[PDB]
This record gives sequence, structure tokens and C-alpha cells, in this order.
Amino acid sequence: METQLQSIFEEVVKTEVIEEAFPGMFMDTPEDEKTKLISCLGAFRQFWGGLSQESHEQCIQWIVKFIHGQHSPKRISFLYDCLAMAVETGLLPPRLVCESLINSDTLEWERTQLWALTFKLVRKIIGGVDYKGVRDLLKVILEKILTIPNTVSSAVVQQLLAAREVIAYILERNACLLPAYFAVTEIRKLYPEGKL
Amino acid sequence: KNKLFIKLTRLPQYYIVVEMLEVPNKPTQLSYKYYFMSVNPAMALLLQQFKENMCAFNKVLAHFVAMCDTNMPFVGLRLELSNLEIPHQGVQVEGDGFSHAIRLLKIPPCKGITEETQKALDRSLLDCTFRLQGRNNRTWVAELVFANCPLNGTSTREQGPSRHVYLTYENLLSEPVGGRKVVEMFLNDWNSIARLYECVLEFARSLPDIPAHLNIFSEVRVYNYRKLILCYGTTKGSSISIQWNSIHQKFHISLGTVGPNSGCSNCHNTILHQLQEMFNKTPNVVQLLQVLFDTQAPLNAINKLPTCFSILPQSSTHIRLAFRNMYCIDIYCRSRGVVAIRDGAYSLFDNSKLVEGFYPAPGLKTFLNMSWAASIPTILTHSALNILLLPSPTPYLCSPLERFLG
Amino acid sequence: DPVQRYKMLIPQLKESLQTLMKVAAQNLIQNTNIDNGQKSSDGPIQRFDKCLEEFYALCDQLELCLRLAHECLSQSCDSAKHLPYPQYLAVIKAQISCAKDIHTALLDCANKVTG
Amino acid sequence: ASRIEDPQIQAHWSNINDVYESSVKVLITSQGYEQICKSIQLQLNIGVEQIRVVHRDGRVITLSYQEQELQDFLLSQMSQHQVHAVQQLAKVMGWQVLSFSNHVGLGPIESIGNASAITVASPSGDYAISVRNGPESGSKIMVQFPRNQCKDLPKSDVLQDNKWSHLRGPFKEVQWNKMEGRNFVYKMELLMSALSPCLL
Amino acid sequence: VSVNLEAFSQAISAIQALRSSVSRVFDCLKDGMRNKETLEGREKAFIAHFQDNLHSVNRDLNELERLSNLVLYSQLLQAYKWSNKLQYHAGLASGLLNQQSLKRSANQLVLPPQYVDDVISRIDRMFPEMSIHLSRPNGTSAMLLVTLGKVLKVIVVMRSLFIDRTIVKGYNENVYTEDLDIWSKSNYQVFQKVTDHATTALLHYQLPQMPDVVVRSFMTWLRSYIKLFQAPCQRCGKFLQDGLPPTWRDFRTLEAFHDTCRQ
Amino acid sequence: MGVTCVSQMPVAEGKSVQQTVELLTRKLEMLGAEKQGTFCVDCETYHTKLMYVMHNSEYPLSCFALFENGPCLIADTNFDVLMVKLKGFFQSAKASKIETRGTRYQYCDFLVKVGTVTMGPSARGISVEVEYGPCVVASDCWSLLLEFLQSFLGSHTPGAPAVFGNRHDAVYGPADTMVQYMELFNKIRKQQQ
Amino acid sequence: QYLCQPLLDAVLANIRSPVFNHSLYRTFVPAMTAIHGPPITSIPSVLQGEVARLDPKFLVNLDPSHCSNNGTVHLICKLDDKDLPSVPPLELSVPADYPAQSPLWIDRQWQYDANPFLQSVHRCMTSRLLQLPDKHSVTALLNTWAQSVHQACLSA
Amino acid sequence: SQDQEEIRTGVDQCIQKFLDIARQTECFFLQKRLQLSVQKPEQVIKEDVSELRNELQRKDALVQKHLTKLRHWQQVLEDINVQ
Amino acid sequence: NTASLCRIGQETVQDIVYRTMEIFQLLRNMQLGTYQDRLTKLQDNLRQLSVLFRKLRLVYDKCNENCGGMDPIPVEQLIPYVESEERREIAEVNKKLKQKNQQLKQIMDQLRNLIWDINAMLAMRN
Ligand SMILES: [Zn+2]
Repeated sequence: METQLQSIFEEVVKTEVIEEAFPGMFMDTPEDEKTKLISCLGAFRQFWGGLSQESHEQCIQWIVKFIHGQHSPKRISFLYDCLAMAVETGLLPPRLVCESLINSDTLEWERTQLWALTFKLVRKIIGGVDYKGVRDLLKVILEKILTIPNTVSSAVVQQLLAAREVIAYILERNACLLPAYFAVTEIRKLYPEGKL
Repeated sequence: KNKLFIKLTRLPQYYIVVEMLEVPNKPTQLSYKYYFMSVNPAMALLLQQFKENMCAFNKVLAHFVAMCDTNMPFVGLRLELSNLEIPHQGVQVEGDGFSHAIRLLKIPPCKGITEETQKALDRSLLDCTFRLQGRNNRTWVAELVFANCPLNGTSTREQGPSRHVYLTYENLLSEPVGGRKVVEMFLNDWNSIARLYECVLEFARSLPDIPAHLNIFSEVRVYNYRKLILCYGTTKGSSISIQWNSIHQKFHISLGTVGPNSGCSNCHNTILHQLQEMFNKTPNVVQLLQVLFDTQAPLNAINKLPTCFSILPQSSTHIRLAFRNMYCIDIYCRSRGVVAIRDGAYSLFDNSKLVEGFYPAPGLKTFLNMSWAASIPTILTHSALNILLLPSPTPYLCSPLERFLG
Repeated sequence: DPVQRYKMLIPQLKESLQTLMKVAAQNLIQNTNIDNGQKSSDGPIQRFDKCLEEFYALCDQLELCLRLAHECLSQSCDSAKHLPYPQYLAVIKAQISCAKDIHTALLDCANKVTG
Repeated sequence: ASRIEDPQIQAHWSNINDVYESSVKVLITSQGYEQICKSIQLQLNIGVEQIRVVHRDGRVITLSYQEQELQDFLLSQMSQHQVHAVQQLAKVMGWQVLSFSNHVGLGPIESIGNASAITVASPSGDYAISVRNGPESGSKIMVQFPRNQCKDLPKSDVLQDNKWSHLRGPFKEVQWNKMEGRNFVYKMELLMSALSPCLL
Repeated sequence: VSVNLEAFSQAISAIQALRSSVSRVFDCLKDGMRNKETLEGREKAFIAHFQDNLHSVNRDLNELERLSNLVLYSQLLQAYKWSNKLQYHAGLASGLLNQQSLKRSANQLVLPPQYVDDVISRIDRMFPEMSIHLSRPNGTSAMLLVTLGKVLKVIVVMRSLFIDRTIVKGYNENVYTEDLDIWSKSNYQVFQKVTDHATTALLHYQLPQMPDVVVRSFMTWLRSYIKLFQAPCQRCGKFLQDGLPPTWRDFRTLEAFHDTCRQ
Repeated sequence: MGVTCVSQMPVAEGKSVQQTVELLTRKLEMLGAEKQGTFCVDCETYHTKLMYVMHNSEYPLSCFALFENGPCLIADTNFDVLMVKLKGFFQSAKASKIETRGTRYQYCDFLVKVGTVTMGPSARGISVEVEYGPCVVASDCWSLLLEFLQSFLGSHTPGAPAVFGNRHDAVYGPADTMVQYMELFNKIRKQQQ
Repeated sequence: QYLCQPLLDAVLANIRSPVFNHSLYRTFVPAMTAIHGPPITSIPSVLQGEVARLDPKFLVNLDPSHCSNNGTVHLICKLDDKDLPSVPPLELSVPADYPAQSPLWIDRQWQYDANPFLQSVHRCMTSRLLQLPDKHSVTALLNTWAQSVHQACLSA
Repeated sequence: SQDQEEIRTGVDQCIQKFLDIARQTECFFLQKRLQLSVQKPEQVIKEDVSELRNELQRKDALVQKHLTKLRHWQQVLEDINVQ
Repeated sequence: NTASLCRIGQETVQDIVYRTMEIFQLLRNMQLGTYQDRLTKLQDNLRQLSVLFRKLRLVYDKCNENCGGMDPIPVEQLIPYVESEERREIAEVNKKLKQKNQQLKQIMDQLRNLIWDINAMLAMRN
């Protein structure tokens, strides 16, 4: 079953070996981003509609560990666009994706492009979570931000700051994702009185 | 069903498929479709169309066949470079239009080499371009270009700070053009180059401070990044060569005579093994120059003896001479031009004779050439050693020493 | 005889190596103990130096025997390679001398033309 | 032989022939460098209906009675001998060969014969030459001048050291027309001597 | 015998190796451990080096035991030594200098038939397997029938002390034995490919001036075709590609290859 | 005379005698082999000792008479006429005639012939002969025949024949092929079952 | 193993003794020195090389407009050739530790829109980056950019 | 002057040095020829004139020898054919 | 003049290495009448080799002392990149050699036809 999803997603992003010898002579434009996304979304929709409810989440953990196992950032952003349209079309419940994205242990701050693209996608898809899920996401995002040192490199700081926009979006009072009392309760549980 | 399978003989498992189709508007013309097939009871693996831009030559067919035959050997080399964690740029069209090349960025640093020498090497490697040549298209050549050469030579190698070394590799007939042995041999040559760069850096650092006799006694001649040819002698005749043999993982020195004044040999061929071991234990070249300068003068005298006398090479600066088998004598060379001779068969401990035995009776002949008291050494000048060993007519042209033992 | 001697010394060389390794081990253990808490008997001990010189002496005797045999065999093969016997040695030495004259002539000419 | 005069052509017909067979020995040398330029030689077998060609590199080709086939084949063989001449000349002048391809596939799709390719480097480092001859488009030679020598290449601020200013750079082309000598090999060595060290 | 000389020379080196290896074990022990930047690293480095040194002593001792099983006058010896030295030196020098020749041009036939006959007889003296039959049916141009075992029957066509045409035929096939069948084919594709490769070897072996070493090398290359049908290709390991035995022998390297496997 | 090997390959499973040849011959065609005519080998026997007379179609005019271990006479076809004339004087035997009839396939200097020794009117068995015309030498061309056989025959490949016998520089002969055929024929006649 | 073992055992006994060398030293100094005698008589370099070995079509330079001289190197190079010079910057962010984390091209769709040819070059170069293998180099991105521009020139 | 590895490396070094310096002298001569041809396009023309005249003389001598042989064989054949 | 002396210097340095190679081959073939011939051959080779040294030396002195007025342009400034009565004598000699080559081609064609006709007849007579 994870073999099925393995064959699907690996057959999505295969790379051509014999190209760069006789470059561009093969008669075939490789599916550009939109057609490839539509085909990927269709095949994953087949596997998802086939899938059972209780098996709904271990496959998502496999998806996110397969995305975080990648190395090319274009590949990662393509599969994140796939996950974004898979949430946006209504196929996926928009809480499992966010939780398995953040609680993935491959998400460390040293993987700065993965950090930036991940928290960009969570900024895109957090608007649909119910408020208790937003509260738990707030807690795990704060605990993810808490692992950064006092000093980091001067180039990675802007890609690290992508979590700050998710935090600013959750604690924004006009957006009203959750009651603000829950937000200050989670914060003051993590930064008690006297802690910067 | 009307297709042609053009197999590539140089690089196997690759098949071009040329199919012909009828064009509807012209009943007297044909259309050609070219595909790149590959095979592993033959099993096909992948297939890809390739059809984009006297009349019997079909120019595009021969063009595609030549392009495939020229490009496909590079794919295996790229895969092998990627499999050994060697960061390399993709196959790129060279500036002179027609070509293919795989320029490496960084090599795996080394094993068994100090960190500072690794840094000095990594900051001097400018380019590691690989190219293909040779009939049947199966010879590879890597051109390494180093900068800031430590020390130059007597030859015309004192040009701009850019030394170009070409390393060629030709795999066997089997084991196709793209394989593991080529890059393995390349890494072996790189390791040898690094282990030699160790000694060249040591020598370059020690060049400003020289005991001032080895400077005129020895001179560097060539530096091809894989061999060190130093030359020593009063007339700059003798030559020693340093090289690292990765097969045995030990330094290999080769001695020769290049100069229009010398004996019949390098005169150091009797101490070649002890010098090999000496340089293998402590890789320092200034010690080699010093011991050569110290031991050349006694060796020039000990080589001209009649070959009766037998030369047993013991540890360095301890050459043994033995008239017949009954007699013996030890040659202890030391600095400042002195040699200490011994009784030979005598034992440096409890007074018992060795297997050869036959205690040399006179002993005091060495004292005038200035009971068991031959066992203690007697120093000389190398000039008294010249007189004691070069054959003078008698006070047949025999030596003094062989007259004594005779 | 040269092959026979090489055979005779080989068992002795193995014996000398065994004693040199064993004596070294005994000396190192006593020296470490003297330094260490363990106090070891004075005993005979046997000096390591005497054994190391004995091994070297056997090695020289073997090398001398082999070097002589190799030189003797090389001379014999060369002699075979090169009616009365006095005239035979005479024509050999004559050929040898004329080759040397050719040598000297080529040498002196090639050295007088330049350098 | 009368029309094409640049590389060379030679033919030595055999003494004994037959009523249904004959043989020649074609050689394509250079005008001045006969010794070194001896890499391409042919031995035609003129049968009753087919001409069999045996090249020196172990390649047997069965041509036709059609003159165009033989003419195109001989033109391609001359084009290949042209690059073999440069190879054998670089072997003699001590120039280091960097690359050699007998049938190159990069460039314009060529005529009856496939294009040849060679690239050699000067013995003293910096300078280098490249040659591409073909039956239709040939004699495309371009010298590789070193950097800091053209003075027209756009500099970059990323290059903050002078060590990188010694590599062979701008790849300037040379016109094979309006040159000296009388043969491709004459012009090739004159160009090699021009890019040599001035010992005058 | 020469085999004894090599065994003695190998043994002399083995004694030198044993003495050096024993000195190395003690000399390294005297220096003792080095810092190595880490406690585990220093202990490992000392143990590894000592064990390698101890093993080398064992290996060198074993070789000496195994090698035991296998095995007016002085001027004459000086002349012998100088003759051997000049022979080796001049051989190496001639090889290295004729390998790389700087000659670029010539500008700055008639031959006695008995001389060609003598050259052919000298070449036939060596290679006892090959038998060359001289004949002059048409003019001074000689025609050689060369029988190689039960394998080949080559028809060389000399115009002078020069090789012009070669047509190999099978042993069972008929060369017609008489007025010689110069113009014919073998009727077998393998022998036709061998004729093509022989013409290729002729075009390859072409010395400019000396007309004897060319024929010597041609006969030597032909003699390599005595292990035909009995050798495997050195590229594919196969005996048959498209029903053909390996047909090419590399010049400078008498090894077998199917001509499709270039080699 | 080119080194040859003949072996019998069992039909196996429930494959009919003819069905197996049809398949084996198609497998040979799948080697790029091209048919080069037809071959008929008809042999008659005599109970005199025992006489054998066989004639391959590959040889147009020869008739081979083999006397077991005794010498083989390669003679013209008029030999059969002499045999018939003697017939009243000669022994005849009882319907021991054996024939193998099959297609000839040529694969680049190797001729492969697969046929069904049809005994009398009823087929039983299969004979495969691979010949090499270029290979005049024999007994060490075995490596070749073996490699080619493992290519197509696969299982049931013969581990040589004894007609090669003692190692010798003796050339292979048409008589040797006929002796192989005679041993094969004695085996079909008696294999039974 | 054979004939050496007690020596091996001895030294394997006595490692981690602090006085260890003394003891070795003592018992091994005199005999040896008696017998043998006296003793003896900003921007990473890989990026600089990749830049030095580019085709003269490119004129790569640093980026002081956004992050400058920090570590990962932003680059605006150029396109200069017989082809087309559409949108020369293609800002490339090469992260530190170059033989990993293949560099990413910061997308700028604001300039590649408004004209069909630029939209086509953007589409084809993006697809070419999708088909590029993992751990690609800077030269790979430059070459695929050039060939994508060329495809847009010929396909249109 | 008054084992195998020594002579081996020695001949390697001396022969390679001789070859390099010979190729360098050849390069110098070729440079001088190139300069004289490009800047003095008159001595090269005189050289071509001399070479062409020598070629014509050689061709004339060869045709003379061929005519002598042809006349000899013509007389020989005229002698035969008779009865 | 000087451009031909330079070609002479080229041929001398191209021939000296061949002479040394012949000397090496002669010393190699000298294994231990014929000895006198080998000795005089080696001596003649050495004498001609020294004469070649003298010739190359003198032509070197000549080309170095010449240095005609027209050499202000250093090397690499002469290669062309992308971006009277002597000619009449040349044309006359060219026309003459063209006519002679056409005649020689006719002669060679006739000789080839003769040889082919004789070979065919002597082959078919059998
Ligand atoms: Zn093969």
C-alpha cells in the first residue's frame, strides 16, 4: 500500500539519464508543471479515494517524509504545490497535512529551504483548520522556533523568518483564526512570567 | 514493422531504432523516425523519440549515430563519478563547439594526509577537466592545472604559475569505457600526488635555511607533480628520483647517472634498500641529501675494490666489507668526513668469534695508516680511506688493504 | 654447498627470531613492572641487545652466502655465452680488446666534437 | 588529383591484374610532411561490379559502380586525413594532444562525410589550437589565447585574485584564408611556430 | 640455469626485507605512542602500526623459507660486462629514439632475386609451423604459398621484396597447386574477413626503407593465426559473434578480437 | 571435411515427434539462420558381421559403406548398383533401414541440421548435426561446437563424441561424420520404448 | 601470531600505563643505538573555479542589492551571445557547502510576463529545471537556461 | 666511461631531454621561417621558383630515361617477331 | 636567401637526430673484417655529424646576424584573425608546369592502358 504510493510518487519526479548527451534532441516536451500536477493529483486522488479513514494519516507521514527526503528545492516545491492543490480541492483534511508537516523530524532549521517552503505552505493552508487544531499548531510551531540558537548565519535569517509570518498570522486579531485567549494561554504556558 | 536497429559497437547495450513511414501527400517519399533504445531473451529498458531539426546519404541518420556514439561513453563516466560521491559538473559543450567534457569541482580530499597539506592542495587545484580521445573512443585524459608551484627545476619549467599535468587512462577492452577502474586509478594517482606534495612542501619550506653545503651539492631538476628528480655530485652527474607507488603504498626511489662526468654507476646502488627503508620511515628529503653527501665519498672508494673482496650491505652508514669469507671489516661513516673501521669478525660483546671467525691478526695496520683491541673503531679522513682503498703499486695494482689481508 | 648452507642457516634464523621476540617480551614486562606495582624476580633476564646482534649476524651470513652464489652462477652463465685452449682465450681477449678500442674511439670522438 | 591539391593524393596500381579484378594503393599525405602524415592509406579492390575499400584502421566498405559513391567516399577520406595530418604533426612538434574525435557529432549536420575534430595544446602551457575539417564545411581553426592577454574580456568582481588570470581564455578564431605556406600542413606548422617561444 | 639466478636474486632481497622489517618493529616501538588528537585514535594507531610491522616480519620470513625450496683475466670479465651493458643501453636507446622520430620528409625499384630468395629462406627458417613455398610463375614478381598448420593457406603476392596482395585460403580448399591461383576467393566468410584483416596488416606494417622487417612482422602476425577457432575474444569472452570466430589480432599485441569488437 | 557433431534430442513432455522439430527448427531460425536447401540421409543394413551403407544428400554422388570398427569405403553411386547385382549372393536383413530427413539451416559458416530418424514409416527420435567447414583441424574445435550448441541446444548438449577419439593432428573426415551417424542410428534402432 | 605473540601480548598488556614509553624507551634505546648507531642526520574556492571555467557567454557577478558578502552567494550573471538577452539577471542563490543543497533560482514572474516570448522561455526553463537531476550545479542551470531560450527561439 | 633499472632511467632522461630540445630548435627554425615568409614575401617566392625549376628538371630527366628504355625495348621487340 | 637558409637549418636539425639514431642502431648491432667495416662506418657517421654541427652553427649565426629591417612586429601580432615581375615569372612557370603535367598525365594514362592490356592478354592466354 505504501509500495503503491511509492510507485506513484517516484514515477512522478523521475529524472532522465540519457539527456545531456545529445541534448534536447528527444522529441518530447517533459510534462510542464501544470499537466504534471494535474496527473499527479488525479493518481493520488485514485489512491486516496481507495484508501480507508484509519489509514488516512500514515500515508501522509510517508508523503511528507518522501518530500523531506528530497534534495532539489524545485522538486520539493512541486510536491508542495501538489499538496496545496490536494488540500485546496477538498481531497485532504487540512489539519493532518499541517501536523505531519511540522511534527516531521526531518524539519530542522538547518534545512533552510525546506524550512521556508514548509512554513510557506502552512501559511497557505492554515486558514481552514478549526481553532483547537490552530492551538495545537501554535504550540508545535513555537516549539519548533525554540530550537534555533541565539546566533545563526546572516543569509539564512530570512528563510528562517518564514515561521514568524505563520505566527503573526495566527496571533492576528482581525483574522480571528482562534480566540485570542487560547493564544496567550499557549504562549504563557511556554514563556512564563520572567522569561524573555 | 519496417525498422532498422543500428547497434553501437563501441558502447554496447545501446540501440538506435530508425523506422520508416509512408507520407500521405507524396506517394514517392518516406519519413524517418529515430528512437534511442537500450537493452539489458533480450530485455528493453527505456525508449525515447528523437526527430527534430544525390539524396541517398541520409545526413541526419549518420549525424544522430555519430552523436550517440560520441555522447554515450560520457554517461557512464558521469554515473560512476556520481556513485563515488565526487562532485562533478554535468556533460557540457566545450568552448570549441564540438566536444564533451566533465570538469570536476572538488575531489575527495585524501586518506593519510595532513590537513594543512590538504588545504594547500585544494587551494591550488584550478581545473580537473576530463576528455575523451583515441581510436574506438575509449581513452580518457584528465588535465590538472596547479598554481603556485613550490620549487622549479633546471628545465624550462619556470614559466607563469600554471603547471599542466595530463593523466591518461585506457580501460581494458572489456569493462566498458565508463567504469569504476578509471576513476579508481585517478584517485590513486591523486593520492600519490598528495603524498609527494607533502615532501615537496617540506623541501620548499626548508629551502631558505640550508646548511650551505647541500645547496651547491644538490639541485632540483624537474617537478612533474608525480616524480622528484634531484641531482647531486661535484659535476651534477648523479640523480635520485622520488615517486609514490600506490600499488605497494611506499615511496620508490630510482637512481641514475646523468652528467658528462661519472663512474660506471650512480655509486649508491649498494645502499639502495637501506635508503628506501630510511625514506619510508621518515619522509624527509634534506636527510636524504645529507646522508648522500656524507656517504658518497666513502662509497666511491669502496666501489672500486676488486670483485675476493665481498661487499655486504648492512644498515645505512654501516657497509660491510669481507676479504674472502674468513676476514671482515665494518665501515661506519659519520658527519664531517670521517669513517670508523672495525676488526670485523670481532664481536661488540663477550669475546667469542662469529660464524666466519678467523680473527684478523695485524690490526695495527689501520693505526699506521692514520690483543683483541681491533674490536674498537678507528676513525679516518675519507682521504686516508682513498689511500687505503685505491689501488697503488707496491711500496699488479692492488690495494693497500688487500695487501694487508693477503 | 651454497644452497646447502642456505638450508642450514634457515632453521637457526627462525630460532634466533623466536628468542629475540621472547627476550624482548621478558625485558619489556620486567621494565614495566619495575615501573609498575608488580615487583618481578631479578632472575637471569637475558639481555635483549645480545639477541638482536645475533639475529643481525645470522642475516649477514645468509646474505653473504646468497650474494656469492648469485655472482658465481652469473659468471658461469656468461662464460658459457662467450682447437687449442690458449688460442681460444687469445682470440676471446683479442675480440674483447678490439671492442674496447672501438669503445675508446667512439668515446673520444663524441667527447671532442662537443664538450 | 588535379582539382583538389591541398592535402595530397597518391595511387600505385598493382603490377599483376586479372580480367575480373584489380587493385590500387591510395595514400593521402601532406605536401611537406610525408613522414609523419602517414595515418590514412587505402587499398581499393575494383571488382566486376563492386569496389571494396580496406582502410588502415580495419574498416572495410563495399562501394558501388556509381561514381558519386566513390567520389564522396574519397572526399570524406581526404577530410579525415586532414585531421590525421594535424594529429601526426602535433605528435612530432611535441604539442600535447588534448582531444581527438574521428567522427564528431556536435555542430552543423554535415555532408556525405562526418566531420573530424582535434584539439592540441602548446608545449609551454597557455597556447592551444583546435581543428575541425569536413567534406562540406571544413578548415575551422581557432586558437585559444590565454586570459589577461586579449585585454577585451569583461572582468568580474567575483575574481579577486591574480592566480586565475593565467588560464587559457577567449578562444579567438583564425582565418585560414590569406595565409602562408601552400599546404594545410605548411600553414599548421607555421601557426604552431608562431605560437611557439620566441628563441630568435 | 636462468630460473636459479632469479630465485637467488629474489632471495637476496628477501633477506634484506627480513632484516629491515625486524629493525622497523623495534625502531617504531622505541618512538612509542603519538598524541593523535584522541584517546581511542592514539591507541588504535599504535596497535595497527605494530601489527602491520609484526605481520611483515612473518611474511618476509615465510618467503625466505619458501625461496629455499626453489633454490689479464679480470680485463676479460670487464670486457664481458661492458659488452652486456652496451648491448642493453643501445637497445633501449634505439627503441626510445625510433619510437619518436623527428623526420618529416625524404627530399632535403631494382633488387636481386637471389637476395629476395635468401630473405624468404631466412624467414622460413624460423617459425617451424609455417612453410613458405617460393615460386615465380609470372616474371620476377614472386608468389608465396604459406601453409600454417591445418589452419591457413595464405597466398602472398610479391612484386619486389614488398608485399602487395594477400588472399588466405582454407587448408582443405584447393589453391590449384599450379599455373598459382592468384585471383580467387575462399568461399567461406571467415577466411574472407581474414583476407581483409591481412590486407589491413599489410597497410599497417609499412617500413619506409628496410624491406625485411616488414615481411618479418607480417609473418609473425600471420603466425598468430594458429590459435584461430581456439581462442576467446578478449572483449566479449565469446567464441561466436554471428557465426564467426574472433578474426582480429591487435598489431603490437597478438591478442584475439571479433572485428566488430574493434579492440 | 569440416568438424561435425551429431546428437539425439528427446522430444520431452507430450510434444509430438514432428511438433518438437517444428519448434526446434523455429528456434534455429531465431538465430538469424537462413535455410539453404534440404538434406536426406538414407541408410540400409546387411547382416554381413554387419554391413552399413549410408548416403548424406550434402554429398551428391558418394555412397559410404562402413563395417563397424572396420574401414569405411567412400565410393561412387554405382556402388549401390554393384550391391544390388550381388544381392542374390549378398545378405539382405529385415527392414532395418533408417532415415533422418530435415531442413538445413546456415548460420555464418555453421550448418545445423535437425531431423527425425523416421524408422520405416513411423518417426521416433531426433538427430542434430552442427558442421564447421572452415575448421579443418578437429578434436580441439570442440570448444567451438560446444559453445554454439549451448547457445541453441541448451540442455542435452553432447559432451563430445568418440569419433574425435585419441588426441591427434589427424584431419576430420567424411568417414568420421558417417561413423557418428551409424552410432546414432544403432541407438535409435535399439533405444525402444 | 606465530613467533611474535609474546611481544604482542606484552604490549597488549601495557597500553594505558602512563609510564609506558619510559619502559619501552629504556630497554630498546641502547642496543639499537649501539648497533645502528646515532640517530637521523570569503567566496568559496569551488564557486571561484566554476566561475573561471564558464563559457564567455556568461558574465557572472555578485549581488549587492539584496544579501551581499554574507555566505550563500546571490548572483546576477547575464546572457551575452548570438542568441537572445531576454531577462539577463536570473538571480541564483548558491548556498554554503556547495557539493550539496543544489542552488535554487529565485523566481521573478513580474518581468517574464507581459510578453509571450518571455512567458514561453519561463515555461520551458521551468520544465527543464523540473527535468534536471538532483544536486545540479550552477553551470547546469546556465546551460539549461541557454538551451531553453534557444528552444523558445526555434519552437515559436 | 672508465643493474637494468639504472640504464633504463638514464636513457629515459637523456633521450627525452634530447627530444625536447630538438623539438625546441625545430620550433625556433619554424618561427624564423614564418617571420621571413610573412615579412619578406620575396625570398619564399624565390624558393618556390627554384623548387619548381628543380621539379621540371627532374621530370625531364625521368622522361629521358624512360625514352631510352622505350627505344631499347622497341629495338629488342623489332629483333624478335621475325621468322 | 635567409628564408632558404632557415629551411636549411631546419633540415639540419631534423637530420642530426636521425644520424644519432643510426649511430645508436649501429652500436646496438655491434656484437663483439666486419668489425673494420662497422668501425669505419661509425667514424664516418661521427665525422658527418660534426660537419652537421658546424653547418647548423654557421646557419644559426647567419640567421641571427641577419635580422632584416622588417622585424619590428613581435610574434602573436602577425596572425590574421577574423576581426610585380616576380608574379609574372610565377605565372609563366605555372603555365609551363601545367602543360608538362597534362602531357605527363597523358603518358601515364597510355602506360597504364598498355600494362592493363598486356596483363589481361597474358592472363587470358592461360
Ligand atoms: Zn568479441
